[PDB]
Amino acid sequence: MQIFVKTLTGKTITLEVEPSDTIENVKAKIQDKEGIPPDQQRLIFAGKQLEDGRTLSDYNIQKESTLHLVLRLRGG
Amino acid sequence: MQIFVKTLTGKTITLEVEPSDTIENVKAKIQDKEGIPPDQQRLIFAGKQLEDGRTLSDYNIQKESTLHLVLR
Repeated sequence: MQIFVKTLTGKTITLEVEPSDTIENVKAKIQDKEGIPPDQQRLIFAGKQLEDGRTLSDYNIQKESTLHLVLRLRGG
Repeated sequence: MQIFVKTLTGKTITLEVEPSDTIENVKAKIQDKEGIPPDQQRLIFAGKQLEDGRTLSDYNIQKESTLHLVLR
């Protein structure tokens, strides 16, 4: 089922995610298509900035979900 | 006001910086001085890596402050 992870300036990562899916697994599915490693991926979804080892169900991530992706040191 | 932007790799970049300096403005002065372009640089203060458009005044990076520059 699809999620729309939106990387800052508009780079929208369309991902096919599982009914079993997990957040470091979703980070691996981004580390494919976008090439971004897991520290450099800071996800944000519904009240929460996201971690690494959680499920999609934990955060309430479902079909056609907009997540946001923040890229590490966004400057500095 | 004088700060010491070190690298971990030996070097000390001694800079006269402003209270108005944002980090990319300091990175531009490091580009001038040592030839390094902006988002190749990452500034550490103590053990925290910095955000961009925040000032040296915001971070409390005053005179004699040792920063650590890494590249990534």
